[PDB]
Amino acid sequence: LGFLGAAGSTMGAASMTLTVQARNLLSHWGIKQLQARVLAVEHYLRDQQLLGIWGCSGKLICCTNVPWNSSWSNRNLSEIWDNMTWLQWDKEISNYTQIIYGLLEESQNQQEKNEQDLLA
Amino acid sequence: LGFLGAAGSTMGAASMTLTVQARNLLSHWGIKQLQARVLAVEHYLRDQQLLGIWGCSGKLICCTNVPWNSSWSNRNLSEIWDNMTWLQWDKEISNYTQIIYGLLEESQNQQEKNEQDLLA
Amino acid sequence: LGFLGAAGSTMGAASMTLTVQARNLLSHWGIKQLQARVLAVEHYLRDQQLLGIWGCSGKLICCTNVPWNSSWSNRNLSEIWDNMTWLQWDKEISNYTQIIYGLLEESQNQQEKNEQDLLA
Amino acid sequence: NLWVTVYYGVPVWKDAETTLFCASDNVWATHACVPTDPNPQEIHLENVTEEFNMWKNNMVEQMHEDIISLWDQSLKPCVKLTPLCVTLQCTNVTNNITDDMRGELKNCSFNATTELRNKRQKVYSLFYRLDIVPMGENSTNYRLINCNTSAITQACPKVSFEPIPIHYCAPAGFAILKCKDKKFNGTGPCPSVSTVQCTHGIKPVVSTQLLLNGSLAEEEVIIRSENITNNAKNILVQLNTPVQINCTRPNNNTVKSIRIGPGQAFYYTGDIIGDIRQAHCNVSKATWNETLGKVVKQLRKHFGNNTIIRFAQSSGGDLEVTTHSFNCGGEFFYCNTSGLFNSTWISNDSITLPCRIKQIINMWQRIGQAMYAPPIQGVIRCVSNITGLILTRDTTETFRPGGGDMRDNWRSELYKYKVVKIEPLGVAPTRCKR
Amino acid sequence: NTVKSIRIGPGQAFYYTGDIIGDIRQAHCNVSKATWNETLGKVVKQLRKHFGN
Amino acid sequence: NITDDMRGELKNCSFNATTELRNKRQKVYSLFYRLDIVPMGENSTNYRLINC
Ligand SMILES: *[C@@H]1O[C@H](CO)[C@@H](O[C@@H]2O[C@H](CO)[C@@H](O[C@@H]3O[C@H](CO)[C@@H](O)[C@H](O[C@H]4O[C@H](CO)[C@@H](O)[C@H](O)[C@@H]4O)[C@@H]3O)[C@H](O)[C@H]2NC(C)=O)[C@H](O)[C@H]1NC(C)=O
Ligand SMILES: *[C@@H]1O[C@H](CO)[C@@H](O[C@@H]2O[C@H](CO)[C@@H](O)[C@H](O)[C@H]2NC(C)=O)[C@H](O)[C@H]1NC(C)=O
Ligand SMILES: *[C@@H]1O[C@H](CO)[C@@H](O[C@@H]2O[C@H](CO)[C@@H](O)[C@H](O)[C@H]2NC(C)=O)[C@H](O)[C@H]1NC(C)=O
Ligand SMILES: *[C@@H]1O[C@H](CO)[C@@H](O[C@@H]2O[C@H](CO)[C@@H](O)[C@H](O)[C@H]2NC(C)=O)[C@H](O)[C@H]1NC(C)=O
Ligand SMILES: *[C@@H]1O[C@H](CO)[C@@H](O[C@@H]2O[C@H](CO)[C@@H](O)[C@H](O)[C@H]2NC(C)=O)[C@H](O)[C@H]1NC(C)=O
Ligand SMILES: *[C@@H]1O[C@H](CO[C@@H]2O[C@@H](C)[C@@H](O)[C@@H](O)[C@@H]2O)[C@@H](O)[C@H](O)[C@H]1NC(C)=O
Ligand SMILES: *[C@@H]1O[C@H](CO[C@@H]2O[C@@H](C)[C@@H](O)[C@@H](O)[C@@H]2O)[C@@H](O)[C@H](O)[C@H]1NC(C)=O
Ligand SMILES: *[C@@H]1O[C@H](CO[C@@H]2O[C@@H](C)[C@@H](O)[C@@H](O)[C@@H]2O)[C@@H](O)[C@H](O)[C@H]1NC(C)=O
Ligand SMILES: *[C@@H]1O[C@H](CO[C@@H]2O[C@@H](C)[C@@H](O)[C@@H](O)[C@@H]2O)[C@@H](O)[C@H](O)[C@H]1NC(C)=O
Ligand SMILES: *[C@@H]1O[C@H](CO[C@@H]2O[C@@H](C)[C@@H](O)[C@@H](O)[C@@H]2O)[C@@H](O)[C@H](O)[C@H]1NC(C)=O
Ligand SMILES: *[C@@H]1O[C@H](CO[C@@H]2O[C@@H](C)[C@@H](O)[C@@H](O)[C@@H]2O)[C@@H](O)[C@H](O)[C@H]1NC(C)=O
Ligand SMILES: *[C@@H]1O[C@H](CO)[C@@H](O)[C@H](O)[C@H]1NC(C)=O
Ligand SMILES: *[C@@H]1O[C@H](CO)[C@@H](O)[C@H](O)[C@H]1NC(C)=O
Ligand SMILES: *[C@@H]1O[C@H](CO)[C@@H](O)[C@H](O)[C@H]1NC(C)=O
Ligand SMILES: *[C@@H]1O[C@H](CO)[C@@H](O)[C@H](O)[C@H]1NC(C)=O
Ligand SMILES: *[C@@H]1O[C@H](CO)[C@@H](O)[C@H](O)[C@H]1NC(C)=O
Ligand SMILES: *[C@@H]1O[C@H](CO)[C@@H](O)[C@H](O)[C@H]1NC(C)=O
Ligand SMILES: *[C@@H]1O[C@H](CO)[C@@H](O)[C@H](O)[C@H]1NC(C)=O
Ligand SMILES: *[C@@H]1O[C@H](CO)[C@@H](O)[C@H](O)[C@H]1NC(C)=O
Ligand SMILES: *[C@@H]1O[C@H](CO)[C@@H](O)[C@H](O)[C@H]1NC(C)=O
Ligand SMILES: *[C@@H]1O[C@H](CO)[C@@H](O)[C@H](O)[C@H]1NC(C)=O
Ligand SMILES: *[C@@H]1O[C@H](CO)[C@@H](O)[C@H](O)[C@H]1NC(C)=O
Ligand SMILES: *[C@@H]1O[C@H](CO)[C@@H](O)[C@H](O)[C@H]1NC(C)=O
Ligand SMILES: *[C@@H]1O[C@H](CO)[C@@H](O)[C@H](O)[C@H]1NC(C)=O
Ligand SMILES: *[C@@H]1O[C@H](CO)[C@@H](O)[C@H](O)[C@H]1NC(C)=O
Ligand SMILES: *[C@@H]1O[C@H](CO)[C@@H](O)[C@H](O)[C@H]1NC(C)=O
Ligand SMILES: *[C@@H]1O[C@H](CO)[C@@H](O)[C@H](O)[C@H]1NC(C)=O
Ligand SMILES: *[C@@H]1O[C@H](CO)[C@@H](O)[C@H](O)[C@H]1NC(C)=O
Ligand SMILES: *[C@@H]1O[C@H](CO)[C@@H](O)[C@H](O)[C@H]1NC(C)=O
Ligand SMILES: *[C@@H]1O[C@H](CO)[C@@H](O)[C@H](O)[C@H]1NC(C)=O
Ligand SMILES: *[C@@H]1O[C@H](CO)[C@@H](O)[C@H](O)[C@H]1NC(C)=O
Ligand SMILES: *[C@@H]1O[C@H](CO)[C@@H](O)[C@H](O)[C@H]1NC(C)=O
Ligand SMILES: *[C@@H]1O[C@H](CO)[C@@H](O)[C@H](O)[C@H]1NC(C)=O
Ligand SMILES: *[C@@H]1O[C@H](CO)[C@@H](O)[C@H](O)[C@H]1NC(C)=O
Repeated sequence: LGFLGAAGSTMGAASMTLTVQARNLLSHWGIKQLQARVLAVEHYLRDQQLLGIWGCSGKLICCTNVPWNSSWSNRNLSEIWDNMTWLQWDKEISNYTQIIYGLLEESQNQQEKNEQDLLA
Repeated sequence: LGFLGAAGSTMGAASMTLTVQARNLLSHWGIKQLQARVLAVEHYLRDQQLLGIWGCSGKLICCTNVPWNSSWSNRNLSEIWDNMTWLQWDKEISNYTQIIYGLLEESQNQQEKNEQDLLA
Repeated sequence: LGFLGAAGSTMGAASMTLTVQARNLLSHWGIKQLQARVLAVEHYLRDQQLLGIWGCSGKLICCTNVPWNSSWSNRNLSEIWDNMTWLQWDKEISNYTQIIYGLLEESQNQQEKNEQDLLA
Repeated sequence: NLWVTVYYGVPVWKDAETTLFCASDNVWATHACVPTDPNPQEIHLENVTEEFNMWKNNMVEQMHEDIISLWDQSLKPCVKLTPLCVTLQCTNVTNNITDDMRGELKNCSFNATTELRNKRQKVYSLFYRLDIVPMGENSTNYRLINCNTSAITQACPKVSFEPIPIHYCAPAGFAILKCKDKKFNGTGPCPSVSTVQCTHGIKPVVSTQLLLNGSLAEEEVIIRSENITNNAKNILVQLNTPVQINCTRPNNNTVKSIRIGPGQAFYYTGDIIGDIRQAHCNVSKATWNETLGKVVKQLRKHFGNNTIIRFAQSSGGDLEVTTHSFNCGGEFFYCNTSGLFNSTWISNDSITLPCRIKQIINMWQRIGQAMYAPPIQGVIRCVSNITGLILTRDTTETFRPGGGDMRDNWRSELYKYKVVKIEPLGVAPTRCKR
Repeated sequence: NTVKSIRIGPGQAFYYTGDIIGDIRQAHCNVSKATWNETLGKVVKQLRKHFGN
Repeated sequence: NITDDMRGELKNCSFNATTELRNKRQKVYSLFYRLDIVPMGENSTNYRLINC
C-alpha cells in the first residue's frame, strides 16, 4: 500500500496507486543540497508542463486522440495490462517514446485551434 | 480590501477575496534567503498538487462529491457562512482535516476510472 | 521553426509555434547561478498562477468573456493578424495591459460564483 | 483500435546519481545533519528483481567526500603547530624500558615560542621515534617528521574522534533500494529488494586491513570482489561472526601543556609513570583459527577445491598499509598482523599483536596535510569487533592483508544500497479515446 | 634562464632566476613593416569618414 | 656581457630567506629586474622588493 509497493505488480493493478507515487515527488556545505532541491523542482515542472502541452493538465489518467502504431508494441491488452509490470513495459517502448510525445503535442495543437474556430 | 483584509470578516464575505490572497503567495550570508525561496516554492507546489489530485486544479472554488458527515461539524449553513470567520472555522475542523483530504483523494480516483470506462 | 524563429512573422502565423517557445522556458561561486535558477522558476510560476486566476489553466490559447474596448487598439483583424508581428503588437498595447489583466480576473470571479450557484 | 493513454504517478525508476542528505541524532554528526532518524520506513517491493552493483555505487564517493570534508572542518579553529618546527635536541628516556621499546621513545628539548614576542621558554617532551627524523645523520639534532612538508595542525582536545553513525536519506524524487538477499555477493540481480526512505546509520570507522565494528553476514562468510581472477582487485571478506580484539597502551602518561602564543596551547606528554611497555592487541587464538577456516572454505568455491590456500603478512609499503591502523581511545595505533596471517591450509591461548603509536598522522592518502593528535592522560584500553578482512592475492594461492584505500571500508556497508530516480510519466495503449 | 628554487617554509617553494647562460640581450617584438604601413593606411581611410576628408 | 640597451636593467641580489625550520635562515642569490626593486637610502646597495 506504500510508495512503489505496486512496482512488482501488473500494469492493470499499478494504475490504481498513481496518487501514492505522485505525492512522493514533492518533499560550502549545503550548496549541493540546495542545488538538488532546485533541480528536483525543475524536473517536476517540466513533467507538468509537458502534460499541459498534451492537454492532460490536472489529471492522472489522460486519454488522447493519438492511435497506437502496432510497430511500437504489437502486444494485445491481456499481454500488456495482465502479463507485464510497468518496469518491463517502460523498457519496451523506451526507443519509441519521443515519437509518441511528438504526436501527442501535434494532436493537442490541432485540437486547440479547432476548438477556438468553433467558439466563433 | 488588500491582503488578509477580509480576515476579520465572515466566511460568506471573505470567500470573495480569494484572488487577493492567492496573488501574494509567490514573490554564508545570502544562502538563507535562497533556502527560504526554495521552500516557499515547494510549499506552493504541494498545495497545487493536492488540488490536482482532488480534481480542483485551475480553480479557486471547487465543489466535490464528498458529503459532510455531521460528526465533523454539525453547524448549519447560516452559522458557518454568515457568523464564523475563516480563522474560527479552521480552528474547529482542525482535527478532522486529514480525514477530509483522504476522502477527497479517493473520490477523485473513483471518478477518473469511471470516466475512462465511459469514453471506451 | 526553432525558438523565436517566428518572431519576424505575422501574428496569425506565429500563433502556431506556441509550444516552441513554451518548451524553452524550463531548462561564493555558483550562488548567482542558483539565484538565476530560482528566479526563473518563480517567474514561470507567476505566469502559470495568473493563467489559473483567469480560468486559462492548462491551455496555450484561451478565449474569455472580456470584450475589446476599441480605445485600447482600434485596428481591425486583417491589420492585426495579417500584418503586425507580436513584437509590434506588444509595443502598441503595452500601457493598456494592466487594465486588461484586471478585467480578466474580475470576469473569472463572477464566472466561478455563477457555476457554484448553478451546481446547487 | 487502441489509443495512447498517458499515465502519471507510474511506479517506474531509472538508475541515477544525485546528492544524498545526511540525518543523525564530534567531527561526525555535525550541525550539518537534519536531526531525525524518525522510523525509516521499509516497503518490501515483492516481485521486483533489480541489477544491484557495488564497485560503481556513487554513494561510496559521496560519503568519502563528506567524511574527508567533515574531518577537515573540525580542524579549522585549532592551533597550528608551526612555531614548534625547530631543531629538537634529543636523548634516551630515563626509565625502565623493555627490549621491544628500544630508543622507541625520545626525550627531546627545544626552545618554544610563548605569549610575548620577546620571551621564550625551554620545553621538553616525550616523542615517539616514528614522529621525528634525525637531522645530520647520527646526531642529537632532530626535526618533527612533517616540517619539511605541510604544517601540522593540533587537533582540538575537546573534540572526540569516536565514530558517530550517519544515516543517508534520499531527496524527493529519489528512492533508495535495499538488497535483502542474505547471500548477495555485491553484484547482479537481487531477488528481494525493498524501498527505504533512508539507510541505516553507518559508523564511519577508519581502519585498514581488519575492518572494525561493521555489519556481520547473516549466515555465512561472504567473499566479495570486483573480479576474483584479477590480482589488482581487493577482496572484502564479511564475517558471519565477530572476532573480539582487546587493544591497550599500558603506560600511565602525564600530559602537560604550554602556551606557544596568545590563546594557543600545546599539549604533550610530560612523563611516564611506571615501566615502559609496548602497546599491543589480543585476538583469541582458537576463535581466529575457526574464522580463517571458514574463510578458506569459501575461497575454495572460487579457486580450485583440491587446493592450497596460504596466508601471509603484507609484503611492503609504508606503515599505513603494512599494519593495522586504527583509533583506540583517541590514540593512533599501527599493529603488526603477521601473527594473524601465518598459516597454510591444505585440502585459552591468544595471539598478541605488537603495536606502534604515532602522534603525527596524515589520515587520508594526502600529502599537503598533517595532524598532531594530543596525547591522552592515563592508560588506554578499547575493545572492538573484527567484522571483516581486506585481502589481496599474489598451484597454491596466497592471500595477504590489504586495505590501503578507504573507499573499500565504506563499500562493505553500502553494498546493499542503490539510488534510483523516479520517472512517474509514461504511456500505454488502451481502448479509450477523446 | 636557469631557474632555481628554495624552500622558504613547510612545503613552500620559491622560484627565481638563478643565472643567465650566455650574453644578455633585450626582449623585443617584430612587426612586418609593409604590413603595418598598409594597416594604418586603411585605418586612416576610415577615420576620414568621421573627421574631415 | 650586456648589450648597451640592458645596462642597469638587471641587478644581482643577495638576501636572507626563511627556511623549513623557524629558527634558521639561508643565504640566497637571485637575479631581479630593476623594475621590481627600489633603493633604500641612496649611495647604498640596500634595495627592497617593490611591493613590500
Ligand atoms: C568499537 O565499538 C566499541 C563500543 O562502542 C568502542 O569502545 C568505546 O570507546 C569509547 C572511546 O574510547 C569509550 O568511551 C569512554 O568511556 C569512558 C568510561 O567512562 C569515559 O570516561 C570516556 O570519557 C572521557 O573521554 C571523552 C572523549 O572521548 C570526553 O568527552 C569525556 O569528557 C571524558 O574525558 C569515554 O566516554 C567507551 O566506553 C568504549 N565502550 C566499551 C564497551 O568499551 C570502540 O572504540 C570501537 N572501535 C573503534 C576502532 O572505534
Ligand atoms: C628529560 O630531560 C629533562 C632535563 O632536560 C629531565 O628533567 C630533570 O630531571 C631531574 C631529575 O629528576 C630534575 O632534578 C630536574 O629539575 C628536571 N629538569 C626539568 C627542566 O624538569 C627529565 O626527567 C627527562 N625525562 C625523561 C623521561 O627522560
Ligand atoms: C635553547 O636555547 C638555549 C639558550 O637559551 C641553548 O643553550 C645553549 O646551549 C649550547 C650547547 O651547550 C651552549 O653552547 C650555549 O652557550 C647555550 N646558550 C646559552 C647562551 O646559554 C639551548 O641549547 C637551546 N636548545 C635548543 C637545542 O633549541
Ligand atoms: C593480552 O595478553 C597478555 C599475555 O600475552 C596479557 O598479559 C598479562 O597481564 C596480567 C595482568 O592482567 C599480568 O599479571 C601477566 O604477567 C601478563 N602476561 C605476560 C606474559 O606478561 C594481557 O593482560 C592481555 N590483555 C589485553 C591486551 O587486554
Ligand atoms: C611484523 O613482525 C615480523 C616478525 O615476526 C617481521 O618479519 C621479519 O621481517 C624481516 C625484514 O623483511 C625479515 O628478514 C624476517 O625474516 C621476518 N621475520 C619472520 C618471522 O618472517 C615483519 O617485518 C613485521 N611487520 C611490520 C609491518 O612491522
Ligand atoms: C507507423 O509507423 C511507420 C513509421 O515508423 C517506422 O517504424 C517505427 C517503429 C520507427 O522505427 C520509425 O522511426 C519508423 O519510421 C509507418 O510505416 C506506418 O505507416 C505507421 N502506421 C500507422 C498506423 O500510421
Ligand atoms: C494475446 O496473445 C497471447 C499469446 O499469443 C502468442 O504470444 C505472443 C507473444 C505473440 O508471439 C503471438 O503472435 C502468439 O500467438 C494469447 O495467449 C492471448 O489469448 C491473446 N489475447 C487476446 C485477448 O488477444
Ligand atoms: C461519520 O462519522 C462517524 C463516526 O466515526 C468517526 O469519528 C468522527 C468524529 C469523525 O472523525 C469520522 O471521520 C470518524 O469516522 C462514522 O461512524 C460514520 O460512519 C461516518 N459516516 C460517514 C458519512 O462516513
Ligand atoms: C442554525 O442553528 C442555530 C442554533 O444552532 C444550534 O447549535 C449549533 C452549534 C449547531 O449544532 C446547530 O445545528 C444547532 O441548531 C439556530 O439558531 C439558527 O436559526 C439555525 N439556522 C438555520 C435554520 O439555518
Ligand atoms: C472604454 O474606455 C473608455 C475610456 O477609458 C479610459 O481610458 C483608458 C485608457 C483607461 O484609463 C480607462 O480606465 C479609462 O476609463 C471608457 O470611458 C469606457 O467606459 C470603456 N468602455 C468599456 C467597454 O468599458
Ligand atoms: C482594415 O483597415 C484598413 C485600414 O485601417 C484603417 O485604420 C485602422 C487604424 C483602423 O481604424 C481601421 O478600422 C481603418 O479602416 C483597411 O484598408 C482595410 O480595408 C480594413 N479591412 C477590413 C476587413 O475592414
Ligand atoms: C506477486 O505475484 C503473486 C503471484 O505469484 C501475487 O499473488 C502477488 O500479489 C504479487 N505481488 C505484487 C506486489 O504484485
Ligand atoms: C498473457 O495473458 C493472456 C490472457 O490472460 C494469456 O492467455 C497468456 O497465456 C499470458 N501469457 C503469459 C503467461 O505471459
Ligand atoms: C529498441 O527497444 C527494443 C525494446 O527494448 C529493443 O528490442 C530494440 O533492440 C531497441 N533498439 C535499439 C536501436 O536499441
Ligand atoms: C467588523 O464588525 C462590524 C460589526 O461590529 C461590521 O459592521 C464590519 O463590517 C466588520 N468588519 C469586517 C471587515 O467584516
Ligand atoms: C448566526 O448565529 C445565530 C445563532 O446560532 C443564527 O441564528 C444565525 O442564523 C447565524 N447567522 C446568520 C446571521 O445567518
Ligand atoms: C481536537 O483535539 C484536541 C486534542 O485532543 C482537543 O483538545 C480538541 O478538543 C479537539 N477538538 C475537537 C473539535 O474535537
Ligand atoms: C519576411 O517578409 C517576407 C516579405 O517581405 C515574407 O514573404 C516572409 O515569409 C517573412 N518571414 C517570416 C518568417 O514570416
Ligand atoms: C499585409 O497583409 C496582406 C494580406 O495578407 C499582405 O498582402 C501584405 O503583403 C502584408 N504586408 C506586410 C507588410 O506584411
Ligand atoms: C501608451 O501607449 C500608446 C500607444 O502605444 C502611446 O501612444 C502613449 O504615448 C503611451 N503612453 C505612455 C505612458 O507612454
Ligand atoms: C640510546 O638508544 C639507542 C637505540 O636503542 C641505542 O643504540 C644507544 O646506544 C642509546 N644511547 C645511550 C646513551 O643509552
Ligand atoms: C622530507 O625528508 C624525507 C627524508 O626521509 C624525504 O623522504 C621527503 O621527500 C622530504 N620531504 C620534502 C617535501 O622534501
Ligand atoms: C557474484 O554472483 C553473480 C551471480 O549472477 C556472478 O555472475 C558473479 O560472477 C559473482 N561475482 C563474484 C566476485 O563472486
Ligand atoms: C577479469 O580479468 C581477466 C584478466 O585476464 C579478464 O579477461 C576478464 O574479462 C575480467 N572479468 C570481468 C568481469 O571483467
Ligand atoms: C577481552 O576482555 C574481556 C573482558 O572485558 C575478556 O572476557 C575477553 O576474554 C578478552 N579477550 C581477549 C581476546 O583478550
Ligand atoms: C586450526 O585448523 C587446523 C585445520 O583444521 C588444525 O589442524 C589446527 O590444529 C587448528 N588450530 C587451532 C588453534 O585450533
Ligand atoms: C567442493 O568441496 C565441497 C565440500 O567442502 C563439496 O560439497 C563440493 O561438491 C565440491 N565441489 C566440487 C566441484 O568438487
Ligand atoms: C610462522 O610460524 C612458524 C612456526 O610454524 C614460526 O617459526 C615463524 O616465525 C612464524 N612467522 C611469523 C611471521 O610469525
Ligand atoms: C597515574 O598515576 C597517578 C599518580 O600516582 C594516579 O593518580 C593515576 O590514577 C594513575 N592512572 C592510571 C591509569 O593508573
Ligand atoms: C560484538 O558483537 C556482539 C553481537 O552482535 C555485540 O553484542 C557486541 O556489543 C559487539 N561488540 C562491540 C565492541 O561492538
Ligand atoms: C615570425 O616567424 C615566422 C617563422 O616561424 C616567419 O615566417 C615570420 O615572417 C615571422 N614574422 C615576423 C613579423 O617577424
Ligand atoms: C607608407 O604609406 C605612405 C603613403 O602611401 C608612403 O609615402 C610611405 O612610403 C609608406 N611606407 C612604407 C614603409 O611602405
Ligand atoms: C571623401 O573622399 C572620397 C575619396 O577618397 C570620396 O569618394 C568621398 O565622396 C568624399 N566625401 C566627402 C563628403 O567629400
Ligand atoms: C652599475 O650600473 C649603473 C646603472 O644602473 C651605472 O651607473 C654604474 O656606473 C655601474 N657600476 C659599475 C661598477 O659597473
